[PDB]
Amino acid sequence: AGLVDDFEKKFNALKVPIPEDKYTAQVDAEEKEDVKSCAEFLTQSKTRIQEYEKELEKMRN
Amino acid sequence: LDPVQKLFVDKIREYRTKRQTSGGPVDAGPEYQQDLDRELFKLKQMYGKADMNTFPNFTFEDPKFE
Repeated sequence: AGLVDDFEKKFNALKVPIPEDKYTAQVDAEEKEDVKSCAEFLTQSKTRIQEYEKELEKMRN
Repeated sequence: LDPVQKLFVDKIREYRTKRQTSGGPVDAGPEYQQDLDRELFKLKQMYGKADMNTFPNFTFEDPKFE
């Protein structure tokens, strides 16, 4: 029961680290194809939408 | 009945005679050990030779992503 108690104290004491992971660059592999969404077509689209919808009114006249 | 439980007795007095002799391959001859070693080794097989007498340690690990 020295074994039991050894392992008992060890088990009572035994507290795992947590896992490994590594793809928290995906957080930022996001931000790139997070600005693509933004820049490319955020801005393009507002720009484009402006002239067009505005472009509705004047040629609606 | 205690010719009956004389014999419950009579074996139980060798409950004590042998138990307070020793018991094992003892009061009893070598025979027990000659198996014993192998049979407790089978127990080592019954757990695998993973030492059933060393505190184990545990996995720190990662599955795959991109």
